Amino acid sequence: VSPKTYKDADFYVAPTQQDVNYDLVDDFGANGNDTSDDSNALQRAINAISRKPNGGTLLIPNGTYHFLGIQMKSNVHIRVESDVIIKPTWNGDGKNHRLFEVGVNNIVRNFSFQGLGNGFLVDFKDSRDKNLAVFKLGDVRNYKISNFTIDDNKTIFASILVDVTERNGRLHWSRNGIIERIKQNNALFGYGLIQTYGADNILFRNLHSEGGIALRMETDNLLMKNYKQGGIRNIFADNIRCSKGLAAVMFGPHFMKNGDVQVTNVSSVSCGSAVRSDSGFVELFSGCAQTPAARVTQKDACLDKAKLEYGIEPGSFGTVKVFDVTARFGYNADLKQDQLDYFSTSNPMCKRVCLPTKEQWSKQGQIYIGPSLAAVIDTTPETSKYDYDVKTFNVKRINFPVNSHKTIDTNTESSRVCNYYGMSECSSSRWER
Ligand SMILES: [Ca+2]
Ligand SMILES: [Ca+2]
Ligand SMILES: [Ca+2]
Ligand SMILES: [Cl-]
Ligand code: NA
Ligand code: NA
Ligand code: NA
Repeated sequence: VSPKTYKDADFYVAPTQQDVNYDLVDDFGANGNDTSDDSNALQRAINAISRKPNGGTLLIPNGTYHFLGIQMKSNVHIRVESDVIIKPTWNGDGKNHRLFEVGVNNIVRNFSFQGLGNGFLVDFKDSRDKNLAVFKLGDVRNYKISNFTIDDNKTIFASILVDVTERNGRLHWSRNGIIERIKQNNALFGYGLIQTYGADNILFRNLHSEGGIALRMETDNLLMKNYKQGGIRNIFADNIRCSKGLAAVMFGPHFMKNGDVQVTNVSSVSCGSAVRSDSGFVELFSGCAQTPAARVTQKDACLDKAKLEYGIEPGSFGTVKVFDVTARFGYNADLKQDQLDYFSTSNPMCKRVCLPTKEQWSKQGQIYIGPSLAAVIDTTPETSKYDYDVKTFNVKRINFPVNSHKTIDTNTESSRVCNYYGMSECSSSRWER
């Protein structure tokens, strides 16, 4: 097969006329030379621009700014100078925080946030806040988020949450947008750059995450389960990359029935795999039940009962095709404990696999650092009425050791060769990167 084509205008349409062009510092008094909060200045700028019928552009000039909980609005187009550094303003309330919210508490249409030149920096390195996301998207359409680097510090939450929001008794989420040219450094394994919950017609392009997963299409927001609304459809991705992480692209529908997704040009360097697909599954709340929340065993006799009794069923994806996948072998990939047994073929002595210390990660066993395992991991139940397929084309591996796996699936044999809790401890340098 040949990938479907598209043009940027199929996702985002830029304004052709605007009413104003403001500067955050000169027009709204923000200060990029101190360490004080600039949120109000930015919010006033956004509000002022959105009040104009044809909106306008806001320039965030070179300097260091502190923002938190900014509410984006319609017809606001933010451009950021190339030497800008954006840091999260300290908030000790202990709640989940985001630098920018788009359509979470309102309706946003025609919005863009783009770095000029080679992009700017969002820096979390000096933040005492571990619950940080850069963008949380909700009811927003016709948008573009582009060009910046995120210096993470293994914070909780993916940097860009393509989420759902509740309003008037139902869920709302984004449609028609482009999220591109973003690099994330030092992400926590359980997160990464993008996590998608609800989305329609979004283009993800030139995204790279060091650690975790770059494009995590793991649709598991509880709200979507309760409302039976959400999921992603007609998603396009191009040039998605992973380094020292789990995977560049991952599919994990959980309980949600998602639509079509096309991905082209996926590359990984020292990641668990380049592409990873997890089986959809069902969970019951208080050989059909797993060790408990209680996940339902992957058996069509038990699942047929699940759909009958609870009406729920394992999530899935529609037509999914991933073209041009390249996985380059490395020794610093993020690995899950249930993947370690796959070293039985190429690494029987489990060499180069480290277990992070309690200081590095309290829940020992949730993450390991070691050699890449494959180009593609697909744990979807091939022999099941409840299954979806992620078709891969032109998959290639580089520098993998002899007898390593290319594609790990449900038929792949494995055996325990690693000492789960007694293996070598990860050095600080290796964990901290
Ligand atoms: Ca300031
Ligand atoms: Ca720059
Ligand atoms: Ca399958
Ligand atoms: Cl997340
Ligand atoms: Na001005
Ligand atoms: Na300037
Ligand atoms: Na985060």
